[PDB]
Amino acid sequence: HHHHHHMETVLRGASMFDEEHAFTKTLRKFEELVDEKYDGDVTFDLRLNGELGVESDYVTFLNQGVAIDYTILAPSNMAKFAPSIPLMDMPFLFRDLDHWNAVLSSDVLAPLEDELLEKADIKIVGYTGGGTRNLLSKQPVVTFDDLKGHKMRVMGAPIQAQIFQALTAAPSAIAYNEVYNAIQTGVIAGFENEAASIQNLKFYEVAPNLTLTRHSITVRPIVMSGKTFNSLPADLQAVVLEAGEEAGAYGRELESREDGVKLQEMVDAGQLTVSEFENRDKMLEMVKPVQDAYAAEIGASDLLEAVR
Ligand SMILES: O=C(O)[C@H]1O[C@H](O)[C@@H](O)[C@@H](O)[C@H]1O
Repeated sequence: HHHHHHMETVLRGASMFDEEHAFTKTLRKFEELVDEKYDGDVTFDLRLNGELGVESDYVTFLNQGVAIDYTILAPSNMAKFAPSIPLMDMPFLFRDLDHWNAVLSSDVLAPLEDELLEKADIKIVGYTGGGTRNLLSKQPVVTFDDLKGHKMRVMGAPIQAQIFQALTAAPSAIAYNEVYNAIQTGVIAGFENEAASIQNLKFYEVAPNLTLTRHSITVRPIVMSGKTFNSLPADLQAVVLEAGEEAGAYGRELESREDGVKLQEMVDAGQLTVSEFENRDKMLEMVKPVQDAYAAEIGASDLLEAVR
């Protein structure tokens, strides 16, 4: 029972997925690297398979500085606590993987890290991600006529609903752990997600039709509560940042390399039908005003212009 006050230091982690998903692998890598680097003793207890909830639960736990110490979070699942952070990977921000890489390789997102720590008391310790989010639906959704009034789940950050509303869909902010049933019972027609999570959680079972809208390339901060991070001894803080950086690099090389491979696995297995979206590039035009407006609202117009 008895731990070190800031025998061992115990850091609790959470993942929504099993051991086969890139996020869980990234968190394992993080734990491995802290152990390698820290001339000291630390114990990690990673709770998998969504045993501790989903990201909307995790972010409140980290803000409170209890329950869990570290995890990975989507920017658009953190909007309640830091309204600017969804800019980090909002839909249609990145042109392609090269663009996305040029961002994560810089320190250009620093202002958003700073806001998250100041407003939400959550410390970014590295970046994973690299999945490409596409529409996944019960029936094919392949034209703007199909998309008009298309009922779909979005994450809760305002920008997600605003983007898909601009594309003429009917977005709904439904909990991630309720999506499968909401589709299966016809409440919504689909959602949007990247290959690795679709495969790992078997969302193809209810939504077999994937449309290549390629509307987000994920940026997924590895996060520790500010309360825990700031409590750690100074040498361990520095190790956590180095470990986090390297683990993020590992995770995003991994997920980005596997994304197309996993789409093909699901096609080959007869689990997904993959379709292009007709006149997809018209989406870029339609989405600009919403993007510009959001950046202006949060006072990040200069930061957005840079990224583009
Ligand atoms: O849509 C979600 O809430 C989740 O989708 C995937 O599992 C991940 O990208 C996760 O971070 C979150 O975005």
